[PDB]
Amino acid sequence: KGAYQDRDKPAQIRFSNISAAKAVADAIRTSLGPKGMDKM
Amino acid sequence: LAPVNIFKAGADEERAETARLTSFIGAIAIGDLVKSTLGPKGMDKILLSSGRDASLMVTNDGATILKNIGVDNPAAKVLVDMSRVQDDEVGDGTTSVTVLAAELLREAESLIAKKIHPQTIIAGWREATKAAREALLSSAVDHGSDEVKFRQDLMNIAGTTLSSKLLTHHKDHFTKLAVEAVLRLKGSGNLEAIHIIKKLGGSLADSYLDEGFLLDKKIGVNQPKRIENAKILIANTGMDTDKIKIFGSRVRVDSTAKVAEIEHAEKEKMKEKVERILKHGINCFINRQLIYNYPEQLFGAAGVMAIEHADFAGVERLALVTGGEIASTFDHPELVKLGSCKLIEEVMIGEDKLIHFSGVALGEACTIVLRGATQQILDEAERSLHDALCVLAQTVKDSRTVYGGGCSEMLMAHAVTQLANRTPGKEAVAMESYAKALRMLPTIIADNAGYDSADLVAQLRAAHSEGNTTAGLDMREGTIGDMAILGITESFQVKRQVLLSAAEAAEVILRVDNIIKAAPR
Amino acid sequence: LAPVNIFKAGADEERAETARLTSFIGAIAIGDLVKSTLGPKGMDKILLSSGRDASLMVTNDGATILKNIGVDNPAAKVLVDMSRVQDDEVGDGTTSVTVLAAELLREAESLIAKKIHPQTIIAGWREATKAAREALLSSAVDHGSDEVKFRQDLMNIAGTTLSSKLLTHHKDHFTKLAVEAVLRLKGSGNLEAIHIIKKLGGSLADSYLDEGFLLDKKIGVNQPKRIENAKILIANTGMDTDKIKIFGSRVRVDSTAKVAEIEHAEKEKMKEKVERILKHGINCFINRQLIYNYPEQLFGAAGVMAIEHADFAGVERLALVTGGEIASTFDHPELVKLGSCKLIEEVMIGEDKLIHFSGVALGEACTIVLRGATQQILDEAERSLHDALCVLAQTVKDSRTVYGGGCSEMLMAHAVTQLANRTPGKEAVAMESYAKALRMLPTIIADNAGYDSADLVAQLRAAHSEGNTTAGLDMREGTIGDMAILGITESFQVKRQVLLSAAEAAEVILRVDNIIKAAPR
Ligand SMILES: Nc1ncnc2c1ncn2[C@@H]1O[C@H](COP(=O)(O)OP(=O)(O)O)[C@@H](O)[C@H]1O
Ligand SMILES: Nc1ncnc2c1ncn2[C@@H]1O[C@H](COP(=O)(O)OP(=O)(O)O)[C@@H](O)[C@H]1O
Ligand SMILES: [Mg+2]
Ligand SMILES: [Mg+2]
Repeated sequence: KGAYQDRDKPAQIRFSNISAAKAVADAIRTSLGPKGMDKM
Repeated sequence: LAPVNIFKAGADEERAETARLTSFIGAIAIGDLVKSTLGPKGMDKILLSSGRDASLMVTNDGATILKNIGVDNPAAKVLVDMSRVQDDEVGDGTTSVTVLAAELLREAESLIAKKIHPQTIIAGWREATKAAREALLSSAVDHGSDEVKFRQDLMNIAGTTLSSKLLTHHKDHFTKLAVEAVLRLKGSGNLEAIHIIKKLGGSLADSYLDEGFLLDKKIGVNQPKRIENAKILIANTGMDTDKIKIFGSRVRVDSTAKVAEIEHAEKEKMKEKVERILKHGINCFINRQLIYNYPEQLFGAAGVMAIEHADFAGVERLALVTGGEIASTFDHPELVKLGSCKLIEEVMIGEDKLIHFSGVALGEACTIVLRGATQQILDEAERSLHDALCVLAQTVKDSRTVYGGGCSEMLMAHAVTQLANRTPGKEAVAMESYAKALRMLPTIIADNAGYDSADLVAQLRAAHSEGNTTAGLDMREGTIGDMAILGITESFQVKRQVLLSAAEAAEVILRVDNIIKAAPR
Repeated sequence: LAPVNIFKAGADEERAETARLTSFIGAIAIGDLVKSTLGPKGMDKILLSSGRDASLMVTNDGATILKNIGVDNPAAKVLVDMSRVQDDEVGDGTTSVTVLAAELLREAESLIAKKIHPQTIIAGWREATKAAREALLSSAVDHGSDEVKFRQDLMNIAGTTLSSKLLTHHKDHFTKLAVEAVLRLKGSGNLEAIHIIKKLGGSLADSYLDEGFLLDKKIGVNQPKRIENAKILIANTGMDTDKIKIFGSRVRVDSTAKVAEIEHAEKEKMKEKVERILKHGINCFINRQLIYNYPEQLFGAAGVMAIEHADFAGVERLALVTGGEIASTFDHPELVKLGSCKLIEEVMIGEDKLIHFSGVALGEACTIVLRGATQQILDEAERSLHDALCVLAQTVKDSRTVYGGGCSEMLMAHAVTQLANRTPGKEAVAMESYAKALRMLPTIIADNAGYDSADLVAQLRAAHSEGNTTAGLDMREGTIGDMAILGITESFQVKRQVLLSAAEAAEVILRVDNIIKAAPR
């Protein structure tokens, strides 16, 4: 019956931060495990 | 924003906060630009341009200024369109409705800033508008049978309409002139019959209303000037080179004698047509096309006045003033009929000569000669006269008047407050905001006048709550007086349309999000 | 303006309306930007740079944000300077005072828009501030005779200060650590004597408080690392080439043997000075300057630990902890007052070696080890600990606590309303605006918490008006609770300074109606 939200910038900032963290984790996912290669 | 590009280069998009902020800023700017010209003691503005032909106009109407400014904000464009629609509807209340819309949007801004759902505000505003439109119908005075009171009501309405512009100095005569010009229509709503002729010479005190009709045309050569007891006959034919045949007729002869005979036959046919035109027993011919040299001398040799250059508006005005019909062919003089006029002369107004038509029979149409020193003053006077005629026709077709000055707004605010004082929930904030926006109009009026606005508004509200549901605001001194004693009277349909348009604009702008702008060309 | 130009090319001049509108817009923007970090459940901010090698930091208080952003609006520059002054004074109330100033300016905007003289508004604001400060002085709790109650009040204040930052998860230990560190000063204003060493790595639970002292220096070579019992002595001399003088002496001889004899005499003098240094019977020498090779080997050959490279802050900390005296010359062993210690060793915290000092006699100062993940978290923890220590020292020097949370603001608003409900004139509008701002100050926190702000504000107002001057706001559930039972207690000096700074900023900004900008370089 209430609790209205009129702000959207923090949500977009958090979404962008989560996307950047996921991209970083996917980029560093290659060099992991005993069967991994090296980067140049 | 997402890192992946979606829109094209050169296209911005505002979400919820920035879009609403820009819309509210534009609405506040639009409401404040015209707020200076709202009260009866308002001033005028200057609307100069540079892209056209250095046009300079000075007016007091809000719709004209909003249309000549040329805004670019999307909400400002919607407000300008609403003002134009209102002006085309009745044309009497644009600044008031745009100020009400600006106040409603300003209240909705603070309501949204207080963490309130827009649906509740929309429902509350709809309920307040319904209560206002229900309580407004109960406070209306019906008239029609009593002509003595109807004439006084029309005079008071015309005076109240004219006192809100530049005609406050000559309201004592322009009101009577508009009243006399309205009664000449015999209940007809055709506003095109009233011709407005503006001239550069005298001041506003030299303006009057002709009891007959005037024309700014010239007559032929070797024709009688003043003709007493004439018969005007309006025609519609082509005397200048009568070649209406769309056939492929071409002269393929082999001698100049045949061409001369053909020319003589054409001249004889033209003479026979001219004689058949004058066969009706008339002495004042009027055509809608041009007249050459042969028909001119043919009409002048018999003593028949010929008038040239007449469009559809002039022909309709002459037919409404006299009584004749737009005849042609000229074969049956019994089914044509004529007019009635016993005084035809030419007068000199300033530096030009105009044909005067007096001694008419019917008189459905009339002309008004306006005199001024500046083109801007003449345009303002013409606009004020047109608005007065429009509001008079509207209040005549409505056949019911409502006491103006601010009593209707106070009654609507009191009804909205009484409705909100009985229902709980979050809808009481929207009704309170609507009541505040409705009561802010007398506050702005008193602030533009030059008196204490808060104290007068509080006194009027206390009087309306205690019983005095007919008082208003005295502008001649700055006190509280009865509206039925002074002579301030507005209308009902105009105020209803203003309130409906304001509510619709508020409800439309309230639910606005994601302003997607395309690439400009 | 006038056609004749007076100023130079590129110098603007805002009048009364434009400058006031710009200042109000800037204040509204500053308030909207700073209102996100006010309540205990606030968020953090990212302050990245583009010219200072991209400096990344995370802060919560508004003072650091206002100091790092740096705008060009003078209305915002005044608030930034006020926040910086308040941070240099007490350092606990910047967001609150800037929000109060923004609300006061927003109310003054609508007051000026209602055609009200600024002098009456200023007088009403001054009267409201006087009434609020009188009510705050009348409603105060003085605790100094009891020890357990004073300790409980200090712990509650520290917890309320730490809960507003990122220390709410480890408040069960950081509060006790701050309480133990404050009591070590023996009631002194030596806030700079508490060293805060931050080390990268580890969680927040490993941040333990050492009861002795820690030094990140290195001792000499060929010296014992751990000592069972020693007597630390602080000196202030130059062991690296003791010849720094203004004397323009030079060696003008004619033989290398003379230079060799001079060098041998200098070495013998240095050896005699070193022997006179150890004549006091000490074994832990600490010098604030540099130590070469000869004094190092002389101290190592006798079994005396020599520590070099010591700053003034470390020397003062060692003199305040060990109770030693900074001595020089080394000629009066009877008057030197050596230190005392029974535990000297070296620990391994992370990947560095630090000298561990324990078993001291006095111990006025103490070191705090901070362990975190990133540098921003460690910086935020250090800033929060410094603010907690500052507010604890302030409330200890004041020796009087006042219940905060939202009771003081409601009491001040009620007092202002009661004062306004007795005096007539136009001064009641400024007091009404002040009361509205005082009531809206906790509304921002109530909205940031995530509950119904209007209902809680109405309930608190009803409780304060019915006779209950002890109610407040509950953050653990969202209802109305007692402030004397939960433990929500702030300070009196901080609140008084915040209110006075807000009133001064409002009176300064409201008395400005002209902006004359010069030509930029
Ligand atoms: N002589 C008067 N006495 C009292 N009120 C007036 C008078 N003239 C105008 N008003 C008020 O001024 C308001 C604006 O009138 P007007 O200027 O004619 O319309 P608009 O502002 O839409 O152009 C009306 O609502 C009316 O109540
Ligand atoms: N546990 C708590 N319960 C209720 N209110 C609190 C609590 N902790 C802090 N506050 C509120 O937070 C405000 C101070 O927040 P903070 O941003 O740390 O400092 P500033 O006063 O500079 O804004 C105080 O006015 C206080 O009312
Ligand atoms: Mg009007
Ligand atoms: Mg604080």
